[PDB]
Amino acid sequence: TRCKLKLLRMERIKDHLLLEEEFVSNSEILKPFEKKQEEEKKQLEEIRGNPLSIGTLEEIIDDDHAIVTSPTMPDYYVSILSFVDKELLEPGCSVLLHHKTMSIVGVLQDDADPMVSVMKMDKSPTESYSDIGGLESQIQEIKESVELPLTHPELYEEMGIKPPKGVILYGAPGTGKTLLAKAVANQTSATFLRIVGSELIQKYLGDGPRLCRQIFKVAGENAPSIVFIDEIDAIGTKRYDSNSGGEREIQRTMLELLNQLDGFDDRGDVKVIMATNKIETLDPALIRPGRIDRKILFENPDLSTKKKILGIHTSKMNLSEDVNLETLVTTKDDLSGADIQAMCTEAGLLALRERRMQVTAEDFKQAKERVMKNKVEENLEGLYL
Amino acid sequence: AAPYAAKLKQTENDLKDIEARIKEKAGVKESDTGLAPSHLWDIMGDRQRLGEEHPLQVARCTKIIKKYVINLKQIAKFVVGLGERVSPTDIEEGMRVGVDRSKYNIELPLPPRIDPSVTMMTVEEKPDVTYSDVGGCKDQIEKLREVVELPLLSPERFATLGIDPPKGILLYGPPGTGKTLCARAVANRTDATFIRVIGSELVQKYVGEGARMVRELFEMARTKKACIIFFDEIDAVGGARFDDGAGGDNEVQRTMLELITQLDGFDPRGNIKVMFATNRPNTLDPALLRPGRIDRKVEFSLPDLEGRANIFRIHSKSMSVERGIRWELISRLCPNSTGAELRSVCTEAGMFAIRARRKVATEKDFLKAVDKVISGYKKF
Amino acid sequence: NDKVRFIKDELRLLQEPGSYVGEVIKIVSDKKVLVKVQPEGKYIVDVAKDI
Ligand SMILES: Nc1ncnc2c1ncn2[C@@H]1O[C@H](COP(=O)(O)OP(=O)(O)OP(=O)(O)O)[C@@H](O)[C@H]1O
Ligand SMILES: [Mg+2]
Ligand SMILES: [Mg+2]
Repeated sequence: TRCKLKLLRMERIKDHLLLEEEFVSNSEILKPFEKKQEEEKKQLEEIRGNPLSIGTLEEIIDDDHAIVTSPTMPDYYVSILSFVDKELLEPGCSVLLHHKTMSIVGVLQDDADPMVSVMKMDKSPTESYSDIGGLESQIQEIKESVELPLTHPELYEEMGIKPPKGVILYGAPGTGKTLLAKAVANQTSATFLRIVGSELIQKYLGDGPRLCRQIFKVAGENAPSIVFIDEIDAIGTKRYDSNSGGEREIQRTMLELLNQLDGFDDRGDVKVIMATNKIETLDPALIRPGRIDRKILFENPDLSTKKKILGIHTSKMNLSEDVNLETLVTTKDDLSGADIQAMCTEAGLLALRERRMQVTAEDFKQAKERVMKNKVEENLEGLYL
Repeated sequence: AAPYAAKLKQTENDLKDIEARIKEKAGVKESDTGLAPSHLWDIMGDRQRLGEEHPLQVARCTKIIKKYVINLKQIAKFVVGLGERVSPTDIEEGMRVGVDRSKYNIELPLPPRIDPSVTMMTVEEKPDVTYSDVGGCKDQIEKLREVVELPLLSPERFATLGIDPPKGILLYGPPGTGKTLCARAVANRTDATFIRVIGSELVQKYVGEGARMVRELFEMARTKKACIIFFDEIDAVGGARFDDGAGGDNEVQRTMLELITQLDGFDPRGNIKVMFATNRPNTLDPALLRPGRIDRKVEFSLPDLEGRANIFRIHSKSMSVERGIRWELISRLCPNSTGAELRSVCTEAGMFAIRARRKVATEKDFLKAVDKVISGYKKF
Repeated sequence: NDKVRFIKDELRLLQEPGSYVGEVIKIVSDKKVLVKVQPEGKYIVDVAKDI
């Protein structure tokens, strides 16, 4: 509350100050155009008529010629002319070629594709750590694999043990698995890549395997990293059937990722967060520990856990201090943390029908009936016989 | 309450404008690679740009008729001739040619095909691993020495017995058996070249493009002497047929077929060993499994108790351990399983000790790590 | 007068051969943007003065 206000005051004088500084600083009159810049500039316009049709450098022959494939089915045996060093260019690089005559005018690309930008989602994690009402014990298993080598390399180095490779998150939805994922992400401040596995299920020829390779390249470039392959099972054990053109694709994608997860050796610097509902009643495709190490089963919320979650929610409510908190959680059997979240939302909705702006003392005892009854129907547990 | 609501509302606008101001910062300054003295290069470069000898359109001889019949890659055929002077003996079926944009004459013969260059990126040279620190005392480790080393080191004995030299080994085992690990170790020790092919990567298809790559790579090998060609994960693509499906597919039968025929019948080889990595022999087409392709098959056998104490020790050395720690006792409690399972147990024992705030892992830690892994596998 | 002008203007627009449609993949500081021109391959091309 107050802690948040203190911060607002500082954030609004930082932005203001920066913005004003920036005019001058960027230039607006500074206008570097002295001999070093002028050189670059003059040359660049002359040489480069535009548009410039990109290539891929297939091989070099030492005689300042290269062999490139252009987007046209005819390839072109080109001169290297001007700019980019011969050494700096290594085969497999994507390159700028001049449209009048194809010559290597430089590189600025590095095999830039839109696919990498899409995946790249470092962007502000919605979760900070321990905003969540989850239990200390569950998060301090994910943290142990992922955080702990980055914060304290001293202990791992001294022991001599390798840093762990991967974790698997599985529950039980409504244990806030993806909340957990973005709690971890905030702390590390690592490049947080995300890709969903259904984008790798397509009828399109061979595209799945191409995508799989991209992922390892991306993580390594932007290391240290966490790669969230979310619904890993979409590619794997989970299905899209084979009487739909799937007798080609699904096999090739599953194998491909599998082969790169082992690799010639575990990378040991790319953390993974693998999501899947549970691989207990599903087939396992996440191929043995040492490449996925510690595997994390989140408990179904017990009575003490939901107390902590419940405390967040009751703060905004007024007239729930007279209501005894303890008795609402007990009376309900042990159930999802999602069901306490559902209850809070329903509770407010319900107060409005009574016509009271925020919950009445009565409204809260009533709220429990509607949510418990709905949820037990949705999910029925074996009846004791 | 209310006068402090409006403090939030102000905050939000600011943060958004700063982010757009990044574009303005980057500015308009353009500068390209070629520092120190490669911008003085550019001055030479200018006059030669206006000059003409580049590009050359690339085409490929498809027949030499004593002029030449060239076929371009857009698919269009021409009769052409020699340019400055291009010897007849240089131009061969499959040989690329450099021809002019529109005056259509050969300047330089160019080395055949652009497809080796693409696939030579995948190829990795003689990997190195030390055979001594290869876990287990496996029987499998020994039969690899017979296949690979002994024909290369002493081809004489094989001639004398009047057996054929062993050249094919099929590796299969559960994941974490160490198929990749042992192949790298015998590549190193025997001092023979190595060719990495990954069959899972084949996707370039036009009905039989995958078949072109495979013929070229295997042929690359023959040219090479004392070499290994390791086709990795041929479980699918050049592995299983997808004919079985309702609509089905046969781009995989093309790739599969080509490989079978290169192996089957006469065809020279320059001491080419054939290593095949399949997770399961079941997935592998039976055509390949049954003999006259790969000579030998070994079913990997999970490490012995002596071999399992042995892998654990390798790990325990890397670790900081208790003095008098009973490696053998830990191993016995542990299932008969891969070298992998054992790698994991040492990983978690390390971590629980760190959590508990110890720098030396106790015997007790590894009792905990074991209990963890058994349960995992079981529950699934 | 304006109608005679109008019919003429309609005439002059239509002439234009080509005319496409790309998407800005990323932006660089060189007074350029990399565009994957959609019917074609890729082109890294300078900006017009207007935008
Ligand atoms: N002999 C061994 N000694 C110690 N650890 C071993 C041994 N063999 C394999 N491992 C361990 O198992 C894991 C994978 O080994 P490796 O990469 O060779 O697997 P593979 O059987 O070839 O599998 P894939 O099916 O993924 O191709 C590693 O964690 C490695 O340390
Ligand atoms: Mg979720
Ligand atoms: Mg392997």
